[PDB]
Amino acid sequence: SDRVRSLTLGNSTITTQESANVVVGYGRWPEYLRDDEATAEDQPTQPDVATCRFYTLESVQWEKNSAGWWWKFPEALKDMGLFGQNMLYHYLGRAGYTIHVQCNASKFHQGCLLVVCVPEAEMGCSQTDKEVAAMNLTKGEAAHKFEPTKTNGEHTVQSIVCNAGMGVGVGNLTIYPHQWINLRTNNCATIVMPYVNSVPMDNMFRHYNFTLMVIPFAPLDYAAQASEYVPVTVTIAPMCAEYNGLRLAYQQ
Amino acid sequence: SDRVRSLTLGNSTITTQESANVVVGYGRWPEYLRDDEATAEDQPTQPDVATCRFYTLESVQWEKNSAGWWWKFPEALKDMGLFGQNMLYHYLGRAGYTIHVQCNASKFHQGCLLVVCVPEAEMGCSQTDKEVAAMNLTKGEAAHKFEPTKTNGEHTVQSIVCNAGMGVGVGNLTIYPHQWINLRTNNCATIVMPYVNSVPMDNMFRHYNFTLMVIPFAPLDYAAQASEYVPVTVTIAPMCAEYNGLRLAYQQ
Amino acid sequence: MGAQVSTQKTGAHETIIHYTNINYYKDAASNSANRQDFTQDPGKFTEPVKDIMIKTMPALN
Amino acid sequence: MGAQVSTQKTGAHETIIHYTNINYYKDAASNSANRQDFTQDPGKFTEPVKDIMIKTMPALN
Amino acid sequence: IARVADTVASGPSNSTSIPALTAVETGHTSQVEPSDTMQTRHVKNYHSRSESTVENFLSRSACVYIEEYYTKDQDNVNRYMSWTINARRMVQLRRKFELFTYMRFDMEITFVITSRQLPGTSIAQDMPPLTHQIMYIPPGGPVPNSVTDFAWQTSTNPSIFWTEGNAPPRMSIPFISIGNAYSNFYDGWSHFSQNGVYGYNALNNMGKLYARHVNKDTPYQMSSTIRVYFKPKHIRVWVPRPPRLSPYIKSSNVNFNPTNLTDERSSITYVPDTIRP
Amino acid sequence: IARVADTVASGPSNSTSIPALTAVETGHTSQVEPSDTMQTRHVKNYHSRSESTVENFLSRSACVYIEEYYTKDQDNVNRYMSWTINARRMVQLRRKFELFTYMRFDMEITFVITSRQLPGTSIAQDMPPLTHQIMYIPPGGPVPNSVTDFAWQTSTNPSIFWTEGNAPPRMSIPFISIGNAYSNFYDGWSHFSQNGVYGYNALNNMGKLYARHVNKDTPYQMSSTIRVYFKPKHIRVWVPRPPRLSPYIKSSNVNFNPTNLTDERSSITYVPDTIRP
Amino acid sequence: NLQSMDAYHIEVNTGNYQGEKIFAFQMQPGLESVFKRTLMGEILNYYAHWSGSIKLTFTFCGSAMATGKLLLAYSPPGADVPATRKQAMLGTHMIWDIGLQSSCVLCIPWISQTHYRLVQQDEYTSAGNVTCWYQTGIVVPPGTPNKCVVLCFASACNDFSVRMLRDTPFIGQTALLQ
Ligand SMILES: CCCCCCCCCCCC(=O)O
Ligand SMILES: CCCCCCCCCCCC(=O)O
Repeated sequence: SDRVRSLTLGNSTITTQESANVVVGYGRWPEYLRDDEATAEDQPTQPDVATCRFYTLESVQWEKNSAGWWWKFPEALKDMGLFGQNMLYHYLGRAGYTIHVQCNASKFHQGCLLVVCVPEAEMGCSQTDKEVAAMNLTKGEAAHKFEPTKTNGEHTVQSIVCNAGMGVGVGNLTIYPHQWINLRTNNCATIVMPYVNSVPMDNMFRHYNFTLMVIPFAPLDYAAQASEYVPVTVTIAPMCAEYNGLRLAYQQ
Repeated sequence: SDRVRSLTLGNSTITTQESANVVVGYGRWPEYLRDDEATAEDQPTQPDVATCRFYTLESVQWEKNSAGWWWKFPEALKDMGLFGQNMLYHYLGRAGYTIHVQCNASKFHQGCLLVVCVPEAEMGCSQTDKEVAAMNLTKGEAAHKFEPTKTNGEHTVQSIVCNAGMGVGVGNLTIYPHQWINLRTNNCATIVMPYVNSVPMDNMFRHYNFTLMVIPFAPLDYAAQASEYVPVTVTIAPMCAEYNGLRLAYQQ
Repeated sequence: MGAQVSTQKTGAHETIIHYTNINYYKDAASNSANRQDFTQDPGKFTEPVKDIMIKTMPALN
Repeated sequence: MGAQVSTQKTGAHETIIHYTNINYYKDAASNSANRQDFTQDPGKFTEPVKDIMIKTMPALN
Repeated sequence: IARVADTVASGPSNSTSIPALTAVETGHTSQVEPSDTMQTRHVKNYHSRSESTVENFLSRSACVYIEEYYTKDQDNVNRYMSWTINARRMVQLRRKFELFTYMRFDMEITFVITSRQLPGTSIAQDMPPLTHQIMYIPPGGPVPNSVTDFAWQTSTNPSIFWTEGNAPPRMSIPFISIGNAYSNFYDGWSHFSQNGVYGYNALNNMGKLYARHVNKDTPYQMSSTIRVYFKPKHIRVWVPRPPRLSPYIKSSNVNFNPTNLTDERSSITYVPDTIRP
Repeated sequence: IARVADTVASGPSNSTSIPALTAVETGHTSQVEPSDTMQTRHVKNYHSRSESTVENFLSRSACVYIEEYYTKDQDNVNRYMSWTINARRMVQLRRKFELFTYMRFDMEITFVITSRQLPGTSIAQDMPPLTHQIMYIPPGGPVPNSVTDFAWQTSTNPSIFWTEGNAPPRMSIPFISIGNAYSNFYDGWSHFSQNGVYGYNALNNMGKLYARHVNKDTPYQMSSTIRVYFKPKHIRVWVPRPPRLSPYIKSSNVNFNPTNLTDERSSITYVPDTIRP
Repeated sequence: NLQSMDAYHIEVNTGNYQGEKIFAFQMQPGLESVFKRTLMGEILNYYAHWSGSIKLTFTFCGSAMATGKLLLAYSPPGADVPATRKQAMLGTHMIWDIGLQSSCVLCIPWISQTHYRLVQQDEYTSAGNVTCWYQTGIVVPPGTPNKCVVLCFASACNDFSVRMLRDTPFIGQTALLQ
């Protein structure tokens, strides 16, 4: 049975009895930087099991009127164990990441989520005449959510779902590494993202390599007396984490 | 010329033009824990260059009436870059350390220090009827100093030099890995300490593996108009740092 | 038996000086002390230097 | 005699460790305990199943 | 030889292998190890289960009985000892034996006999060393009714004569049981009509053991206390079982009082804070 | 085998060889010998350092404890002994062990038990030989609260039964430490918050040892004194250190009073004139 | 519950319970009241030293329609007990997904400084703690219980071993039985 699967990274292990295979980035699997592609001359540090493990973020509640959510990495993991510590003390970073979104219900509930990883998910502002604030793009492990209607915020992100806050069609986000969580068949979604960037390495605070978006295309629904609380938890584990440029920790 | 020497660990490098060879612990050189001597089953983390580098502690001033100083490791390095971060997040630790005490003067100054590394330097209390407080044993990179006379503190350490705060003779401390800093010939002292303990690994906050003591046997002296400020700086770099038992950081 | 003959320590009539031994107990902790292990290596404490120092030469140069 | 040399249990000075034994009595009940019989087979209690179960596989399918 | 399993070095994982998932309903105990649910390093484990052996576990002299008998014939004091051999009157050893349903082994029996002189105003004596006699009487043999009974002739019954001061008397015995193994538990009766005796006493019968002073008489009253010790060797055990939870009440049956499964605590989430800088 | 170095015959000298000159700053102990700083004759030295061996040095029975326990239950006198095993209450042996930081070895334990009869006006007795019982209780085992506690059943705890007059009881024990070596010094705490117990007592825990008279009671009060002796064998020692200078104050820590480095004298040039014809 | 089957019951409910700790306890196979009496711990009490890993098997006894994900974490000695799921998640954890496979094993690796530990564990030979949280939650269909029982099983691994023979402190008497 390919339904059941097990994931093991570091001192963490995830279990599943209702998965749907595993999407591996753009056909590639996380790998350390090679010598014929490196730029930083200093010998990198590789904490390995210390940083490459499963980090669970704050759960989110899926409601009949939920429009979606989104996280930005590696920023969202700035306060996660040693992975966040290396981000502070190092100028350059490089990691893989294994996204694992969980969400279970019952054979009597219905709904369908879209777990996607969007590289360089540059987003727009609510007020097209102004700019956006980092605080409105990503706020730690705290998820930002999409709205079923237009936003008005000064420096807020245009959370209107239909445009995914990028000025595009949500139905075309399938062009990015993704999976769906169709409650009647699924229970979770896993995506192994390889380091994608136009540079061997990059800062992890200044640059948001990719954005994880969970947009429901099939509204959550159910009958009376059926558990109304359906949470959606996101777990991610860095892979082949390398760091360069060691210096005094950065004051957030 | 064996006078000049260079040390390179991580992104740090020390230079010397007036050293006196290098003492290597008890004939042994730092090495990672072997499989036939390990106990912790989990795969350890080895930050390498991230934690194994030269960490300089607060300098100290050598005065004509100075009685001595002492530091306790790895405790003293609890707030040093990533080496301190791994101490917080891990239950077990293991490291080598390369002690390098600097202290220069001139051909017109005189004095002689005793740089020693005392394993399990269990110390006594000022008031033999009471106990000592961790706060009085080691206080971060801040050095505790020996006194030329008896102490009286409630839970203070018997800082009287002649007994080195251990109830022994200071003249016999030469039985521990050491070197002297005879200003007329020296300029610094280096000691490579191998992991010494009755256990493969151990906690780094609860246990003070060894104590570094700098006791002057030849009082600092000089003539008029001769620089009166003679500082003594201590630099130490972990070696073969291994960590086990990853968990939530420990609140100091 | 599993007898093991060893050499005795010099007597006051030197310059058949051997004894026999057999362990009767199953635990090695029951055996007698090892008063005849003469190993040495002062180097650890007397010469723990990284660079070999030749006696007939200057310590520093 | 009918001496029988066996191996002693590791001592606190490891990494002549053998003892000799001879039975003097005619009844086997007189002999010393068998403190060196190290047999094991937890299967009886931990895996008393009729169908072998492979760890890396589902218990039921 | 009796070494423990080593831990294979394990790395990352991502497959359909589910060693962590199982089903206890099968009555099968999971055979998982750390390397199956995380990244582990190679470790040459030299530990040994040599002291966990049923032999090393049960082969240790443990007291099983104790009685006192006097020298002079004053009042209604027993001048000799009588005992229906069994190991159900000493909770310690009894609890170990009861970890298994059936047992088979030879046994080393040691006796610790000590004497004393009862208090008094004028008790100046000079009694020679006291010699004792321990006689085993297998089921059916004639039992002595006095410290001068003909039964003490020990014509064929095994007996020991020991004088104080010397090392405590000892002697080994084979596997007496008429069955293929000693039975610690017998969920049955002695009579076919399902009545009479129930349990251990229904079938076990190792006979009796008597003791006395071979000395004729003492000027002033004195007493001795004999302690019997059992040390099974060449052991064999079958069918392990839940250790005794409720305190032992009777030495003839398994009666007990409803005992707690274990000690209590604040709540299921209670864990004492031992870190307080 | 453990022979000492011989002295090579040396003659005049006049070169750039400087064996006498060095620099202690390196932390290197001069390896010079008489033949390097003078003219010496050849000498076949047969001396041996056979008695300087750590084995021959520490392998000698040394008293580590001593307590007294009475027979009769009069007043508030302890009728049994209790002791939290350790060798920090006897300065002699404690000072030797503390010459090294870590130790590993098996050990031979001997007990010297002696009794007596307390003074009195009318104490005419005739007590038989006194039998004693020494029981070792590893950390966690049940502790007896009386000379008749069930704990003395010695079901699995090692115990010795000895009667006065015979040779002092003895028995060997392996390397108990849960660590790879016994620790004489522990510059750390018992709690992670850097508090609680500090030093030896923070980690060492060899359990307890109890003793008592197996004799029921004595007409008149009597007492016994047990002396425990330790004799390490199959020794291994690491990290040597400065011998104890200040007298021992507590047996739980290294507290001390500022002690003199050594005895005094008239002046640095003082040397007693022992030649006075 | 010291004398009822509820002592073994580990309830789990439907609805929001984020941030709530389902249960927790220390890792003292022979001293902890939770393990003290299990077959495993019951044996350790005849010894003073122990070493090896432990297998904590959890079985969901709810209905076949109930679903959910629990986070079984284990934190080695050194820091305070995880007060939040994030803190617990930083340690050795196992995310159990309830499904056809009823049971799930949380193997507690032997991560000690010394080779052995005392059954009569003190702070020095501390083993750590085990806390359980809600990874997601327990969703259930209409007409189905909202509270479910989760049984816990404990046993030693192939790397476990005892060492110091001693008497168990769970049995005694005041006089010869009759
Ligand atoms: C010569 C003395 C004979 C004593 C016989 C003792 C037999 C002990 C049998 C114990 C049976 C059991 O424990 O189930
Ligand atoms: C059966 C008696 C057991 C006694 C155990 C004694 C162990 C002594 C250990 C001494 C430790 C030390 O000196 O650092």
